[PDB]
Amino acid sequence: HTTLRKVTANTAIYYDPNPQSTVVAEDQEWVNVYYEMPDFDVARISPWLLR
Amino acid sequence: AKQDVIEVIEKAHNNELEPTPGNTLRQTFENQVNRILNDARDKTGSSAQK
Amino acid sequence: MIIPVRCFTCGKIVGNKWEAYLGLLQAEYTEGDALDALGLKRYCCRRMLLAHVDLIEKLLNYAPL
Amino acid sequence: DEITPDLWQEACWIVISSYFDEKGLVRQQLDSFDEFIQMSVQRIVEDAPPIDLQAPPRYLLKFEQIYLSKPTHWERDGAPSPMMPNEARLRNLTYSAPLYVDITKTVIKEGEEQLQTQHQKTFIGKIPIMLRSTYCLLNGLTDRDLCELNECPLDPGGYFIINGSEKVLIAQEKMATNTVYVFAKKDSKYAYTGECRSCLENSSRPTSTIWVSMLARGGQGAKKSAIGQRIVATLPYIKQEVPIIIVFRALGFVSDRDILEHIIYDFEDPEMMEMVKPSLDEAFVIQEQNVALNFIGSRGAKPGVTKEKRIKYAKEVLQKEMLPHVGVSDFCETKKAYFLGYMVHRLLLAALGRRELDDRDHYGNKRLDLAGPLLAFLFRGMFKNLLKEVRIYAQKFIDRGKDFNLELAIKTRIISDGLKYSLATGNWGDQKKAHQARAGVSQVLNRLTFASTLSHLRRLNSPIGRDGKLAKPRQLHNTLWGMVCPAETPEGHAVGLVKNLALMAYISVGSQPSPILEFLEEWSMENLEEISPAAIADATKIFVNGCWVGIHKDPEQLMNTLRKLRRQMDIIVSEVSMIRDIREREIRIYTDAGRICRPLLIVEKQKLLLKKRHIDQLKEREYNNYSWQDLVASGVVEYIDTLEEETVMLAMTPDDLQEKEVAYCSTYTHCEIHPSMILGVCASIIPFPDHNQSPRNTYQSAMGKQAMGVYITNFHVRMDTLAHVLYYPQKPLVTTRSMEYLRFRELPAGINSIVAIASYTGYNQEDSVIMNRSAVDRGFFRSVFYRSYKEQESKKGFDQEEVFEKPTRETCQGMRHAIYDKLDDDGLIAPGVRVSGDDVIIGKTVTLPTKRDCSTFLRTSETGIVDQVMVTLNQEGYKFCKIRVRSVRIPQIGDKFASRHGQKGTCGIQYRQEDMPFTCEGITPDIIINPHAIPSRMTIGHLIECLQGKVSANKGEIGDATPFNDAVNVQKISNLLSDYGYHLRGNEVLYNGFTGRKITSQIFIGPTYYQRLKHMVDDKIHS
Amino acid sequence: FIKDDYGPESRGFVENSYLAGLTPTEFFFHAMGGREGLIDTAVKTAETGY
Amino acid sequence: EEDASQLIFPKEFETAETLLNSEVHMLLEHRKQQNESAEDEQELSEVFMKTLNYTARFSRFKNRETIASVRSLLLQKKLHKFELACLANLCPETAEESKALIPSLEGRFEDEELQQILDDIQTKRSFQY
Amino acid sequence: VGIRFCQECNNMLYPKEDKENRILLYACRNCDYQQEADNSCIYVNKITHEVDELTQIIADVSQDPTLPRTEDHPCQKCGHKEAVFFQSHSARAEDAMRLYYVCTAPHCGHRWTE
Ligand SMILES: [Zn+2]
Ligand SMILES: [Zn+2]
Ligand SMILES: [Zn+2]
Repeated sequence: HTTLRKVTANTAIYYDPNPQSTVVAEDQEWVNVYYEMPDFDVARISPWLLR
Repeated sequence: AKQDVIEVIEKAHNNELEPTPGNTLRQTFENQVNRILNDARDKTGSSAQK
Repeated sequence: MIIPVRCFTCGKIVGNKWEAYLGLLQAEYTEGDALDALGLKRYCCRRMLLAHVDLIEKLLNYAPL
Repeated sequence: DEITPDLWQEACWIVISSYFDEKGLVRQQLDSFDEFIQMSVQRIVEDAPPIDLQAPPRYLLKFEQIYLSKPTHWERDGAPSPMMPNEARLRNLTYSAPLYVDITKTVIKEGEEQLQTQHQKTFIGKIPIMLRSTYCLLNGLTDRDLCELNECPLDPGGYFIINGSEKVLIAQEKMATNTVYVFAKKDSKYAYTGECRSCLENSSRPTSTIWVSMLARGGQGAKKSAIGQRIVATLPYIKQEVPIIIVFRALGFVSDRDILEHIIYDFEDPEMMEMVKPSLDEAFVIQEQNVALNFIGSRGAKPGVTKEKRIKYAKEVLQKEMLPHVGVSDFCETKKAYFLGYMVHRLLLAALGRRELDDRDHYGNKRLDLAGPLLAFLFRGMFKNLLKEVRIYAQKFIDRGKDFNLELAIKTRIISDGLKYSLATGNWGDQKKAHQARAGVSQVLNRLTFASTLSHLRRLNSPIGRDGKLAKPRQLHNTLWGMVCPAETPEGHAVGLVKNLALMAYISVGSQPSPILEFLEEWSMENLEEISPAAIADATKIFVNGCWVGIHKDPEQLMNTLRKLRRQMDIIVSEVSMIRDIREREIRIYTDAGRICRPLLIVEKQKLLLKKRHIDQLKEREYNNYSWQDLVASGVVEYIDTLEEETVMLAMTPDDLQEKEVAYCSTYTHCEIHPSMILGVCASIIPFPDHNQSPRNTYQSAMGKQAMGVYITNFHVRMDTLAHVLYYPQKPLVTTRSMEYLRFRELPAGINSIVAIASYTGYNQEDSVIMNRSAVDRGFFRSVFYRSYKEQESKKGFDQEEVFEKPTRETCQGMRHAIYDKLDDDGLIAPGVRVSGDDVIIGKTVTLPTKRDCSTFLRTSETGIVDQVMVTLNQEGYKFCKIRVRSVRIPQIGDKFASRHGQKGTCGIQYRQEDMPFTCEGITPDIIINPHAIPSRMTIGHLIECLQGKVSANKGEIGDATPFNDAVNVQKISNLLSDYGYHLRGNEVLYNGFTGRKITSQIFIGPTYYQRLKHMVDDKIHS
Repeated sequence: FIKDDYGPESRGFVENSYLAGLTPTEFFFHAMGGREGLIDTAVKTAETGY
Repeated sequence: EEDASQLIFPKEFETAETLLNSEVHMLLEHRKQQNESAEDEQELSEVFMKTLNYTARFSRFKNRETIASVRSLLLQKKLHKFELACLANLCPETAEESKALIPSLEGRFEDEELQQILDDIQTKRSFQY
Repeated sequence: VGIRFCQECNNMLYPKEDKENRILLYACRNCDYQQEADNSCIYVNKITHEVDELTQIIADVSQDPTLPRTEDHPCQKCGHKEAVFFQSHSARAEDAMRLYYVCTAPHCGHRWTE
């Protein structure tokens, strides 16, 4: 039995005002292409994150 | 045996020692040192019997 | 309390040797040299004199009834 | 110049000789009692609350000073005749001294006229006096004077005589006070414990403990999970756990930033900051200080009916009940908060893992309570009750309007009987109080052997209750090195709970921290109240008896100055210890009593401070006005406690630190005088304990106490229920250097024996031994036995009373069939009469409403001759007598004999000299033991001791039994033996007594020291 | 022993036989090992008898 | 024909509720107080004095709050009334001790849960010093 | 990850988000004062917590006599041969085995790991 703790390295709660902001610079390259498809984006999205 | 233990300690000092997949570094080091000391007692003890 | 009369091992007399043993110690003689003078060749008898304690000395300090 | 290694062996033992000559073996017992009777008793009286009586007429009674006189005996005449310690034992009365207190009363009757009267030396009561103490009658007396008083000069004293019974206060280890400890328990609902029991100086109020716990992450909730882990602190008088943050608000730090300032010293570090964030959420709603005080008082033990009362109760609890040691006044809010923040800060380090959890078994975290500290707590019980008795007695008098005489108010029985009760039965406290008592302390002193008596006085007890239960007192810890003997421990279920103090180690008597506190002020030390919290980030914390004195800018310079003062016997006493926690920037100074520490040679720049000149003066220690205290004055040797030993480097011997091919450690701070001092009284007498197995060394500690021998010199004068004295107690052929200090050489408890290890006739199994009948007939192991019978004729009832007279068959109606010719006209058997079987030795009858015989017969059927008869008057004044029956026990097949190490062996069979296996020279071994014991339940030291004994006897020199002396070796001993025409290994050709043909195997024979154990067949069968 | 020492002598390895004699450090370590056996033996009899 | 180990005893005692040694001391104290001062009567019987000392000596709790807390804590469980006072009066150190002394507990109590109950009693019982 | 105090009452500034300007600003509750946050980060949490111990090691351990000293590894910015070394004191890193070196110079206080 393995939990997320044993497989996770670090976690943080970042703030992004708009969905396209992605204040984190490193992940901006890959999140953009994935987020192009409006999956769950039919309405407003909270500016919080649980990366 | 004493020199071998120092060599094992030196390997762990420099991070050269690699832990076994079934154990951690701290426990693995305690296992390797124990065998060296345990083996010496048995080998020396066996020679005493002869 | 006091030196035994004779060696417990063989039976050689050792009580009489105690008086001479102490006298020889104060005469600059070595602990083992005194035993040879008294004539204790066996190590069993030398034990009775070399490592003996005379407790009666301290008991005699107390006054009697 | 310097001590050469070839001379260090003799030099090291010389300094140890001076240490015991000046300090002694019972210095820890006497010192604590001296402190208790000199300052603690005065402090209790001085610190007593004022006595107030009201019902216009106001009476204020205060105790000015306490006067203590030397022990005296008060008979019916009442004259203050001196009471010798020996007289107390014979008369079966407590050895104690009167206690006198000055009482000054001020009375005002609302007439604007204040007048007072002086009561000089009010007979408050009496205090038992430890023997050989400052107030004892045998202090500073020469050996000649002690004999005149029928007291053994070699007896170290250090015990209390209660009702004729010698009692020793067993030291009880307790968790150290004014110290912060963080422990991890998996059973509690919270992850970590911020336990810190805080108490003022010696004791002004009962100890109060607060646990600043931290809730575990295991629990899950809507809001609990979000904040996660929060700190909760439980107050001593608050049933529920209140957040720690709210406490600071109650102190006065309303601002939230101030809370973080006191807890978090390093704002740059964010790891600790995040941990404190959740704790603020619970306390956030409480912003005002008054609300915080209201919040705490809500869950108080006795909440007030009105709202304002809740604030007052919380104010008193935090000010007085909480953290009494840091501050007791009303202007210590800043000081109290800083200590509270430190406890949280200590918790944060442990929670993050950057600080190792405190060790439960660490002796630095445990304090030892001796007769002084123990009796100090007891004295408060009676004194507090004494005020109540005065108050209650005066209460009925005051309301009536008439003055009350003090003579009736003060109760002597409570003070006298209160201390005497527990010291006799062993149950501490007050049996009236509805709580569980403390048994096992103030035990009957073991006078079977001198070594046993010394061990009992230095005996230690592990903590009981939650502290002991949680920890592992039985297991041997590393801190015991040089402080508590590892080998010595009773065998059984209570194994490791009871231990013995190390020979050189002693427990700090105690001192006032005021001189140390004043020292810091004149230096760069700055108090917390002056500095801002930001200055604590870089500076080092200074602690004095657990108090927050204040940080210091430079730790290195202050400690070097502090160390110099300690070595110079300046205002800082050598007893005081300073601890430098470098990894935590904490400097801890402890001055309270109960700290176990041992002397250590100081090493500077890899060079001993002890030079040849110091040893030269010690060699002439007599008639030169030079003692051990001078060594500490010169700074060559100081004392290191467990906490300071944590950060102090040690060297086994100078040879280790002088030079090495590869430098193991180039910075040595202290050097041990000799490692053998770790052994206790019973372990010290064992040669080659290193060669011996650990259980065998522990086993000997029990056997050594059970060994029979001369316990003291003044045995004839005293009367003891059990006392075994050996016919010929002979000092061993193989003796240890430490044996001299124990005085076991003067009073040994065994007789040497030429032991041949062979299986003769198969009459000795693993647990057995074969003796020589002829040797016993010459006095090989014979010993005397003394049993004291006591009886008193008291007028308990007016109609019926006891009397001493011959129970004649006619005048007496009820009697038991026995011979009564032994009794004399006075009903007491005169000395010199042989008594055997069931015989009356003292005549006593009761005049029931014709008299019924109630005499005392012999306890057993052993045949003995009465030695001496004593007739006295008990404390009640009734006639009281004691008689000692002396019997001679000849060793037989049932007696149990035990070597100095190994399991005791019963005498399987006794053989005459002819039947014993004689050697070529005609030396029949006195004792034959089973060779099959040596492998497992015995040690090679027996063979080595035999080899040393043979060389010692042959060469006429007492062998050295130092455990760690490289000079003595098995090969070296063998070479010496070969020079005297003997086998190098000690083997000899033994001719069998029955058949003269040579035995094929060459037996190993040597003079091994042996001792006779108290366990004898005659006692069991005669019962 | 120096801080953070994992050598044979530091951790309780006894390289000296009973005949030769144990070093002062080894004696205490030997006592610690023997103490555990005595405690186990004391409780073993109580539990086994039950 | 009655045995405490098997929970067999006269049916009359079933309705009765057990009392703790410390709690009984309070009841005896209340009886003692009124007799001593409230009414002028003969001195209390020797039996009353004997039990008063027994309760005081073995009193495991200081005040009513500690007694009530333990009573409430044990009431939440299915502990039988006979075991309620017996467990508190005995104060077993560990779960193993209680079952051997109290055979009934072994029937419906596990080695783990009961241990969490005895240790709670330890936190409540107050020591002299 | 850090903590900031307001200038009015010096109290905790919990993270708050506004729906009008769509900007995260650290706002106090009791006092109306609110300040914007430029870090745009609320907090971080390292599950493995592999934090370098060099910052934790204190430079004042050079004078420690108990800590072993080795001249094999000299200080980087001093050249002094003597250098005190020891293992990690953190319980979290107890599983790992590593050595941390500190310059023995009186005032350098340099910490490095090989
Ligand atoms: Zn002889
Ligand atoms: Zn604010
Ligand atoms: Zn440097």
